[PDB]
Amino acid sequence: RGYDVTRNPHLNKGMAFTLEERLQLGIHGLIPPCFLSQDVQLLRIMRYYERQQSDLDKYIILMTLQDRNEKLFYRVLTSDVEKFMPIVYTPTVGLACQHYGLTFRRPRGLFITIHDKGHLATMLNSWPEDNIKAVVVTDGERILGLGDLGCYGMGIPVGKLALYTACGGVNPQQCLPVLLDVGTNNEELLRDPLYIGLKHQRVHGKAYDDLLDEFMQAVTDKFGINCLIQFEDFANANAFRLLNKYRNKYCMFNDDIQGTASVAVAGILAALRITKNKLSNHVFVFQGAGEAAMGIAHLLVMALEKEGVPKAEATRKIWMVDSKGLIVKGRSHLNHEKEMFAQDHPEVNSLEEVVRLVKPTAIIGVAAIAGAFTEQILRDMASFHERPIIFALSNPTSKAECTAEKCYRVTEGRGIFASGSPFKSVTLEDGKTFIPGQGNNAYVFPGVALGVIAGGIRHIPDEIFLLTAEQIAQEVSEQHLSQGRLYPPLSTIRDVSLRIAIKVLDYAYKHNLASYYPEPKDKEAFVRSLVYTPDYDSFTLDSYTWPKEAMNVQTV
Amino acid sequence: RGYDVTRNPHLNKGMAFTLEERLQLGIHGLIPPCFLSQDVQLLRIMRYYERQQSDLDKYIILMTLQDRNEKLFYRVLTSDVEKFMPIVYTPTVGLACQHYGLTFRRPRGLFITIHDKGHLATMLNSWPEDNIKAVVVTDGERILGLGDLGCYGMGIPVGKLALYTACGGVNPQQCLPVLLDVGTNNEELLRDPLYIGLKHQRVHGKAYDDLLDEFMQAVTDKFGINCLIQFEDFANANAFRLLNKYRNKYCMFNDDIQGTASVAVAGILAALRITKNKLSNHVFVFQGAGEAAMGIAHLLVMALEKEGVPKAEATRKIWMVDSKGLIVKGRSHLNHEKEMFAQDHPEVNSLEEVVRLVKPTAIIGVAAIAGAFTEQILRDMASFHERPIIFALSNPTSKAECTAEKCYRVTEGRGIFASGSPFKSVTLEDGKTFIPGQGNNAYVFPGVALGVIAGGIRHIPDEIFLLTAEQIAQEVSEQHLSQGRLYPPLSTIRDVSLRIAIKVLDYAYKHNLASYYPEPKDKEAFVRSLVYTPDYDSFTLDSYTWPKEAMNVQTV
Amino acid sequence: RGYDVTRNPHLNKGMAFTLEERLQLGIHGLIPPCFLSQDVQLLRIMRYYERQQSDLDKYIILMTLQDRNEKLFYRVLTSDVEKFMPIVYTPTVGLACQHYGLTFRRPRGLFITIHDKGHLATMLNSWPEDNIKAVVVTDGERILGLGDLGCYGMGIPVGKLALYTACGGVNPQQCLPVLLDVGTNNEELLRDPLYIGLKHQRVHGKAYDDLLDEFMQAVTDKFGINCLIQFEDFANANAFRLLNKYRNKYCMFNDDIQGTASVAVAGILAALRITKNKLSNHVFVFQGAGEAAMGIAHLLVMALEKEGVPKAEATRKIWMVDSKGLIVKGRSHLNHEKEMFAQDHPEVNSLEEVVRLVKPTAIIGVAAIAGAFTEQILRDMASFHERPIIFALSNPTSKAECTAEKCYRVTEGRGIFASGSPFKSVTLEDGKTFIPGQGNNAYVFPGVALGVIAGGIRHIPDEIFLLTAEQIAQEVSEQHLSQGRLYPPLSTIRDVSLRIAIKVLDYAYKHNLASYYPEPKDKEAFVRSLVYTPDYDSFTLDSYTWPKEAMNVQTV
Ligand SMILES: NC(=O)c1ccc[n+]([C@@H]2O[C@H](COP(=O)([O-])OP(=O)(O)OC[C@H]3O[C@@H](n4cnc5c(N)ncnc54)[C@H](OP(=O)(O)O)[C@@H]3O)[C@@H](O)[C@H]2O)c1
Ligand SMILES: NC(=O)c1ccc[n+]([C@@H]2O[C@H](COP(=O)([O-])OP(=O)(O)OC[C@H]3O[C@@H](n4cnc5c(N)ncnc54)[C@H](OP(=O)(O)O)[C@@H]3O)[C@@H](O)[C@H]2O)c1
Ligand SMILES: NC(=O)c1ccc[n+]([C@@H]2O[C@H](COP(=O)([O-])OP(=O)(O)OC[C@H]3O[C@@H](n4cnc5c(N)ncnc54)[C@H](OP(=O)(O)O)[C@@H]3O)[C@@H](O)[C@H]2O)c1
Repeated sequence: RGYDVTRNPHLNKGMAFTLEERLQLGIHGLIPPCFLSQDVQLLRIMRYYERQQSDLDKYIILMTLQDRNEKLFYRVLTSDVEKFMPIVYTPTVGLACQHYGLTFRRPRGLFITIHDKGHLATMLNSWPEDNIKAVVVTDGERILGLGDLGCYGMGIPVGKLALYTACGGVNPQQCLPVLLDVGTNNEELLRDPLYIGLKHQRVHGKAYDDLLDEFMQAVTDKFGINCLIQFEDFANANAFRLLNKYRNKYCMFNDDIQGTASVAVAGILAALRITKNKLSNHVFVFQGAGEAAMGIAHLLVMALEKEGVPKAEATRKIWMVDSKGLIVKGRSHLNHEKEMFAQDHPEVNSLEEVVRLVKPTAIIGVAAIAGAFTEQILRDMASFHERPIIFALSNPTSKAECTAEKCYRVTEGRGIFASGSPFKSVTLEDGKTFIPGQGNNAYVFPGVALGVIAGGIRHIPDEIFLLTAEQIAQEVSEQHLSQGRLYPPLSTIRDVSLRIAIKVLDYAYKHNLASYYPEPKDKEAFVRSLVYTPDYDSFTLDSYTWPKEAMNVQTV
Repeated sequence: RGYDVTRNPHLNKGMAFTLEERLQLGIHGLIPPCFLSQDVQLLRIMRYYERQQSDLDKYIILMTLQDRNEKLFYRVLTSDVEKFMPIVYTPTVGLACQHYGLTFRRPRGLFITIHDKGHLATMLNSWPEDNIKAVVVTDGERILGLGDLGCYGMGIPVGKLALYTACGGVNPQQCLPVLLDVGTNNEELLRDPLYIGLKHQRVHGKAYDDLLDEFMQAVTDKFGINCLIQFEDFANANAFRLLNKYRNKYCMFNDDIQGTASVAVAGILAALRITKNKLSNHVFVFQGAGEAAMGIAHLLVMALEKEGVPKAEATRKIWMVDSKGLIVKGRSHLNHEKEMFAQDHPEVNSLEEVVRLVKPTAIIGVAAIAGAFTEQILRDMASFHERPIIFALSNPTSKAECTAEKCYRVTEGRGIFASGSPFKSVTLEDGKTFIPGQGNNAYVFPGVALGVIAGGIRHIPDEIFLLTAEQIAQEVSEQHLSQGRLYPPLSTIRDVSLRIAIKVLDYAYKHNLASYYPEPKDKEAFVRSLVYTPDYDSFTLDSYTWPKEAMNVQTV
Repeated sequence: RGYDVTRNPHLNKGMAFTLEERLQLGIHGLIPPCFLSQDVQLLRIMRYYERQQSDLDKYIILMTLQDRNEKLFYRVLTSDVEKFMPIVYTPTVGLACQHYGLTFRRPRGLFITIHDKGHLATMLNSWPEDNIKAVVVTDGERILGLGDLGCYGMGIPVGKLALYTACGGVNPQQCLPVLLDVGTNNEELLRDPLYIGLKHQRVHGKAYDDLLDEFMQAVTDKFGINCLIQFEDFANANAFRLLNKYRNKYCMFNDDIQGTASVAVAGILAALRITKNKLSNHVFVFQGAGEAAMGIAHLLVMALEKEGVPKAEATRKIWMVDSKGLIVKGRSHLNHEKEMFAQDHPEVNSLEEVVRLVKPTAIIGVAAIAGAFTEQILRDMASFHERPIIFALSNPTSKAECTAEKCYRVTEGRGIFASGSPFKSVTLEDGKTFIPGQGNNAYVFPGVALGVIAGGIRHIPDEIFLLTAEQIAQEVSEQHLSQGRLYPPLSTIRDVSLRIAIKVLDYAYKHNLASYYPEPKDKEAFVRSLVYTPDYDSFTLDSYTWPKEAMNVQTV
């Protein structure tokens, strides 16, 4: 291999190459003469990492470490995943993508543009690894609420793929981050000279659709029909349209639509363990008719049907509010997606009145509208139903409809709170401590992706996401439930991911969805054999010896 | 690529590289300055080929051409497959393996020994290609009736794999010929200084079984559970034992046992189109209780059961003779394999008396006993039943129980003759011309392997071989049947193979055997897209161009 | 390295790779499981080699062996160089080039055409090895008296380069055979469909000259000014013109012009040890005014001047005959090259009269005119001077002006005979046995090239060829001289080459011609360290170990 094995981040072990490995690889002298363990390398990386002030500097450190030594990169991540998930992925990856071209030093991933239509097979051949299982493609049109970042959005798939491996166990060498650059509508990037992008307006219409059709066709031609393809950060229209288009053709799933739904429903089912009742006797108010809200409502209707509730009566438990009030009889703008959860009721001005009108047991806020949950709302909630459920899922801590402390005070410490952004612990009256859980999509897609890749699941129906939500809800301990924590601690997410994979494996084998033929009897060991570990592999050559009568050199 | 693309027989096009391809590959100057077509290269190879006298020289020419330019090699083969099948495979490959080490110049295939137990994964990693679909492993213990040739037997898988691609359409780059060298019992090779082998007696018992277990495990670990593994030229005991062992664990099949059966039953079903009756009203006498005879009898019993005949009454139509006479009540040596077709009858001395005793409609000779079919036998055959069936399947033309002319004379030109060795046309009384067909295993395994590889069929049950026999029997034209030709002409075998593949594909999709998930609606086009053609691929790089406003170099 | 180290003839050891080497190279399994010595491989090659009938088959065997295992190829050659020099080089290489495209299977060397002018640097980059010392370029215009063979002539440089390594010690990996294809005038090849060539008439004039200028410029740009460039088998006009053009610009030499001269003068100086006199008292008659004759005459004039003879009186000892008679006062066609050795004498009809007119002590026949040396001539020679010298140097044994037996009879066993073609021993009257030596160019260019490459000699003046002739003449033993053997036996040529190299090294260091700076004190050991040996190198990796306190893995 030689000098090339040190420029390969999947093979490069740095100073952890033993002397024997350096001699056998032809890289002796290229490494300093110290032989470290991954622990000492981790200590060096940590000492250099803590010496930064801004989170962008830490992100840059981690990304350079990923380009240098991937096993050490994932050792850093899995070292304390709860502290490195905010850096490698949201929210830090957002400000990273905002200033991508500024700090952009090494290109990561695969950039496929609209002007490449017809030649995507070759561009996929540009990628070094040819055994690819997962593909996180992104469009750049709607990133982390920052909006259209265009080709700057490459940090989002890359970052997300880290969570595939750090959180789940997906072998990072089988993961390919793609960015489909169809232009950008961000005028700030159309004039930015540092914009590493395409610098014209978005190509939309049939050209964009043909580009994505060919992308799916080419990805599955080169890597197989079992290649899991996750769509990430597409526009609402495009997100749902392409989800319904390639839902049943490829192993495609969209985590903004389905991972959000799965984690929200997991939180709701976990709160059911606190309320001590059935999902049937809950009525849900949504504070948005959005991409996340529709997904959460659809998976919630599915969870209600699974409990033995007809489709119409289950839908009649979901009330939504979209910038105008409750979605009602042909009100002013309801497209066919809001028509489904439309209630047959007089029109309501705002959320704060429809909470009183239809007293809900569980309110869910997905609008990125800060302060939408008033003191009035939470007070009347705790008055109507004992132990109400509040889900301020808005991603930016600023945009949260309600904070932990506000909800816990106004509900007199009697409301199950959960959020999308981390609110730390809350102490109140009479020493009631609450640890408001953080509904993180990382609870869903790592284990789901691990199970799909393990079993070669051909398609991801909504039932997989529902049983994933059920498994996540079962992951929470009784002790944690006593503290209002609706989700398992992220320090265990790896195990959680495993326990999801096995489960989504069983389902796929009982519904004839898996393609891995010799169906493993012990699916846990099967999935564990595929969980990528940051531990270093040995690069030494096995030198065995034949008996010294079959290996003798003939001198006749 | 450079100089390395001319030492790769799969990529090397010789002087057929265009000037543009040579400039783009970095090999300009390494090729003489003439630009040929594959036709002119074929003419050169043919002019050099016809200038040899012994068939071993032609075999050496073809094998060197395979090591040089594989697409030209298969162009030579598919140019006239009926004249190059005897050279690349039996019978010429037999005398080639007999004098292998003598003319041995370039090692072909993969040599895995008994002393490599535990390290077969690395030896499989030695093979350049990593996308392997077919694996023809051989043992060397029983080659072409020449007996134990040991490691000299590597010509048999290699040669056979050529028929996978020349006869069928299997991409030769996905084929791996293996030789399991466990030693040899041929004392002639234990002292031959030119023996490229292991030079001790055969390792047998549990060591050999563990070696083969690990071989199957390692082949399917590296290349997948869908890797078709054909066992070839094993000892009778080992052949049947390993066939029944890995029958349902891997995509294994043994062509000496199952391809022989399939082609013999195909001949019988084709002769049914001449006799104009059903298989039920036929009684079969076998002239051997052997590896081929048992297989033919089992597939024939299956074909009878398919026509609506119980298992016992179907078995009661098969009479066998093994060196002692008819297999009867506990006669002297009947192991459990001959017990199945044992008839409850008084013991018979020889075949020539049991033909008179049980007058058969169809006699099959598989004993390599020359002249076993006497004038007496064929005469009384043509007397008992009008239009009898004679199958002198013994492989060496010398060992044939009966010749074409003898059978056609004694049966007064009224007997369907078929043989395993080529007997050319026969003219007789009253201008009756007969073209005695040659039952060749190449009718079976190329199309079966093509369909298995196309559909990723997990296992090969006997029903695939039976429907293959049926398809082969349907391949024969009415005109050819008027001439006593029981098998389709080999000049069409490629198409025949295709028509088998599609068929063995349909079956595999209606019995949930195929693993290729997006089941093709048009299976013919699907299989045709995988049929390897000798035509040269273009090595030029596709150079497209973005619109001249997205590809402009920024000079700010 | 893997599978690629077995397709590289310089690295491929065949079955001589030990088990450890196969495991360390990643080629275990690709080789049969026998471990041979180069002796056993030599035995296999010899057993397969002796089973051919025509010399062309043996040439093809050796050339395939060269393409497979180069160290075994040169082991075969140096095994008995006297029996493989006729096969790899003249005369067999001539009939090989005549039927090149017929048996052409693997392209060898570098084909540079006239239509490549401007891009020869890239074509030189096509060659795998980048450390090239020797370059035998050929034109194809005059090959071995067969005439214009065009691009078929590639066997001549390749073959000749074998003699660089088998006879001398030149590392074959540093040798590059080139063919400059400027077309061909052979109408037989312009219509031959198997002609691997350019198929138009020769490009001549300034285009050809610019092509060769750029060839020299590009070869020395890529490989250095020290790259020895031997011109071989050019047309007489082109041969001499380009020799005088690039004589002092590059390390160029032409062996048809200068190697012929060196070996002929070596024979003459050796015969001086039999005549027991000085070169000054010899008068020489040449039977040709040709490319070889002019060179021999010029080097002979130089040898006479070295003995203390003025230029004019030395030239006045050379008499030549060219198809018209003695070259005399402005006779009919004398170009400026024949003007030099023109004698001021009445015109003579034929050679047989000018031998009587000017009675010579030494006659040299270079005209390819069979029988030019009559019984009359040799008789009057032995009558005029006691112990005369006859040099029937014509290359084809058919074209020899005189045979060994004829000369030895007519001279009553008193004439030093030497020829260019092998005449075996001669017994005569009174048991006088003579071993007529064969003046072979292989006595000259291997050792000269070895010394030039060793010392990096910048230019090859005629003095190097003269001292080479002197060393060759000193190589002959007194015992061999008693038998009329003028040249050392070829079984010692390797040592001879060494003894020439060292000598041509000393000269180059005492005339400031060598470029190897740290001038070796022991030049013999220096040249021996560069003599390529067919012995196999070890491919194992050296695995040393640091003290077990500097190599311990830090776990802090
Ligand atoms: N796991 C997680 O924690 C997670 C995951 C994903 C998203 N989220 C959060 O959830 C939110 C979902 O947004 P999205 O991008 O999926 O959907 P979106 O496309 O942003 O749609 C937002 C919806 O909210 C409605 N809305 C806007 N202003 C409102 C107001 N003042 N009162 C009531 N409703 C209002 C809008 O209705 P109109 O149709 O009238 O505009 C719109 O349909 C995001 O802001 C994100 O922060 C959390
Ligand atoms: N496609 C084809 O055309 C094709 C394919 C494969 C094979 N073949 C031919 O068919 C033959 C099958 O041989 P195999 O290797 O498969 O089986 P095998 O192991 O050679 O067994 C041969 C059987 O014939 C019996 N036998 C021996 N001598 C006999 C005699 N004088 N009279 C009657 N029976 C006798 C033996 O019975 P015991 O048990 O008493 O020894 C033995 O069981 C081969 O010789 C081959 O030439 C043709
Ligand atoms: N080491 C060796 O043993 C060695 C090496 C090289 C060559 N040779 C032999 O030496 C010969 C040299 O030929 P070359 O190619 O170097 O020169 P060339 O170009 O073949 O010239 C041959 C010369 O011989 C003259 N000639 C032709 N016919 C004649 C006749 N009937 N009587 C007298 N002279 C005649 C011609 O003179 P015009 O000018 O009047 O035509 C011509 O100049 C070759 O044939 C070759 O066989 C031997």
